[PDB]
Amino acid sequence: VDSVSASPDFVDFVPTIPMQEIWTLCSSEAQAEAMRKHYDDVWAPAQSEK
Amino acid sequence: TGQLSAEAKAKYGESISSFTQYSNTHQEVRGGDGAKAHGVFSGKKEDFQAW
Repeated sequence: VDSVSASPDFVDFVPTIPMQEIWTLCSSEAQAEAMRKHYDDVWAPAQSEK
Repeated sequence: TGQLSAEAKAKYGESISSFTQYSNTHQEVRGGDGAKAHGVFSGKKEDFQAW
């Protein structure tokens, strides 16, 4: 417990804003939409299946 | 003149015992610091005071 006070590790999310989509960080709406569209249509289905 | 003796004996015993114990405990603490907060789960006053 003393070590946890000195060196806590990531254990859980803040449930209000846990993570942000990476294409929010994109330079450009065309790229960002392409990433979102591919994420929605292809990658997230595959990973949820995987 | 004839003699006969006959005996039959039977005994039966059955015994059944059952025991069951179940415990549940839930503790939660907010505020202070979490490391001292874990201390109150000892139930020991000095650790409660330390929290």
